[PDB]
Amino acid sequence: ARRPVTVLGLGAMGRALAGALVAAGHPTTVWNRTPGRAAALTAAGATEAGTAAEAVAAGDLVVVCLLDDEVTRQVLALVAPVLAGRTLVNLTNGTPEQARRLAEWATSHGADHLDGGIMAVPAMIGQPGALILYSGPEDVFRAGRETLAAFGAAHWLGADPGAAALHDLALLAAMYGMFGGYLHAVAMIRAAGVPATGFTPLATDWLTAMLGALPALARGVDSGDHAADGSAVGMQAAAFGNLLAASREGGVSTSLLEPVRRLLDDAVRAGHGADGLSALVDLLRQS
Amino acid sequence: ARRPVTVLGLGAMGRALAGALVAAGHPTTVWNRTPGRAAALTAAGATEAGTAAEAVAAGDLVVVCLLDDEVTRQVLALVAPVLAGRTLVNLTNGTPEQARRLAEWATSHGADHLDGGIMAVPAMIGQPGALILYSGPEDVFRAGRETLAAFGAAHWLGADPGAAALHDLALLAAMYGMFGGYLHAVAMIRAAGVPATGFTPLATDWLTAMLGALPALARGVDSGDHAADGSAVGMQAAAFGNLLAASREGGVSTSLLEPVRRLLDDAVRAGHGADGLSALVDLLRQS
Ligand SMILES: NC(=O)C1=CN([C@@H]2O[C@H](COP(=O)(O)OP(=O)(O)OC[C@H]3O[C@@H](n4cnc5c(N)ncnc54)[C@H](OP(=O)(O)O)[C@@H]3O)[C@@H](O)[C@H]2O)C=CC1
Ligand SMILES: NC(=O)C1=CN([C@@H]2O[C@H](COP(=O)(O)OP(=O)(O)OC[C@H]3O[C@@H](n4cnc5c(N)ncnc54)[C@H](OP(=O)(O)O)[C@@H]3O)[C@@H](O)[C@H]2O)C=CC1
Repeated sequence: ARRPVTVLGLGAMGRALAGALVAAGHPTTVWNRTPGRAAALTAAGATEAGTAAEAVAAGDLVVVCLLDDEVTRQVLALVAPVLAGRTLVNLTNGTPEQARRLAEWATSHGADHLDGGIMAVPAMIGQPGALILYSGPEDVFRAGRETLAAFGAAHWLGADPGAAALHDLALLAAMYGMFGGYLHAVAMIRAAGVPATGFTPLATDWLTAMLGALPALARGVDSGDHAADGSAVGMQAAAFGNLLAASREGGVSTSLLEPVRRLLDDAVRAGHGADGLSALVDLLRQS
Repeated sequence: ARRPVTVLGLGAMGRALAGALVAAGHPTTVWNRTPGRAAALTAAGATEAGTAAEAVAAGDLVVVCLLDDEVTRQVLALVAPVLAGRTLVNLTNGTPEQARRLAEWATSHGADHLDGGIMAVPAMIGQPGALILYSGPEDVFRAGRETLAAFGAAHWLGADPGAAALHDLALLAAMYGMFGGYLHAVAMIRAAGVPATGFTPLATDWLTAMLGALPALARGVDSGDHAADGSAVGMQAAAFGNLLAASREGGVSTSLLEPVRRLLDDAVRAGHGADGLSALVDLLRQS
């Protein structure tokens, strides 16, 4: 039932993942490059190993949560002789192409492969609300899905090994988008002596409602029909000029706004002024 | 539902506003540069004037809903001889500094002034929940509220005539940040084949959760303590690179992402790495 797992990487997230597996009843074998990181985990039942090969030999599922991909692929080489017959689960973050290169390496050593992107902070691992995106052979995922649940939620995005990274990084770009907009709003609000707490209620409500617009932008993106609904790219543009002028007269930098300006203006010059926001997506694809 | 109102401007939004006032019983007089947009309006009890001045002299509250502040100010200078004793409500979009100039102009000709941001589409006007932001002298608003409710939700946001524009545009900045990050994410997801209509559920849930960090960030902006929330500007600027890299791998521009990258790097160079995102706000201040 609770299958034996290996955790390679005893950093902040490594120790939260390993703890989560012990707290779930999985016999957890850990390993770190530097010693001294497993005292509370070993006192919970975890076994610390001295060799990375030793560790990986003690699990049918090898969770890897190292620093970058550079570290990861080095370490996994040292274990390459014993890797065959286990599933790799790289919860280390990276690019989608890196995930796709490691999938080849793994499959050339007779190891299955799953990539993951943790949408959670170490402090939430094991507890509700944690999300870890996963990508890889659907086969491999179904088998590990329950093991992986010890971390939180397991959401599979497809057999593209880079699918976890891609949704991880895209969800970051969205997050940074909203926050970027919000901090500029706050900067404008603060420039005029207006307290920030107090505006955020109104912001959340506004943004919550705006989120209901996305299913229609989704449609037009996938459809091709970039038809408007009451505010076409050309109108939205004129509105952005006031936003740039309000920021320039209150003493706030337009730096976060200037890309959005150019993408709107470029859709006007492209022929989408009477179209909807969905037509701005392939405008970001220079390929 | 009984103060006499004048609508200068019979575009799409203009015709909404006036029909909402007629639908409330308000005695309403309408004017548009181009004649022939009054049919339904007059048939509902309204009255169309020929000169803006005639129209302004038949109403106490003068709702202005024209094309830009230039058009507005041109039109209002025509009616300045007859603007004394009246209350201007400029529902035409604009900047904070523009409202404050219109205020002083009206006081100088004997008129009261509220500025207005319509956070609604013309079809929502009159319907409950259509949001319009007003700012100006407070007792002017309190006397107008029952008229202003014809259009829907009237909110007063300060004696500063510039306040409604500052809140309209600041919520616009916020909404364009989120759309920006959604569009950049969809670009990325679409470059790999992922249909966006299936991605939108995961985006909405993800961004809805990320809205929870705002009330913390706001306290930081207001307090001065940009204490980390765990994730720090210095680590939020170490996965901005995998995002940048994945964006390139999929043929997607980094245009909407370079300003956040730079701001995050500026904060590190300012000693705010261990601080949280709330520090970025006072770095958005034009030096
Ligand atoms: N921390 C977080 O909140 C989040 C992190 N992640 C991702 O998780 C991964 C790990 O982050 P985190 O746990 O905080 O990392 P840490 O900074 O805590 O440490 C990284 C891990 O890599 C090990 N390591 C570093 N260099 C080497 C090396 N040359 N050879 C072998 N092992 C090495 C470290 O052991 P040593 O003691 O020897 O350095 C440590 O176990 C990253 O890819 C990160 O993006 C996921 C989401 C958020
Ligand atoms: N529509 C919307 O969804 C939103 C609109 N608003 C605000 O409402 C305003 C009106 O929008 P909407 O009704 O859709 O715009 P329209 O383009 O439908 O109408 C614009 C108005 O401006 C008038 N106008 C244009 N040029 C002149 C001029 N030189 N002299 C006099 N009048 C002139 C037009 O009169 P004419 O018929 O003769 O051209 C018309 O009444 C916007 O500019 C904005 O400030 C608020 C938020 C969103």
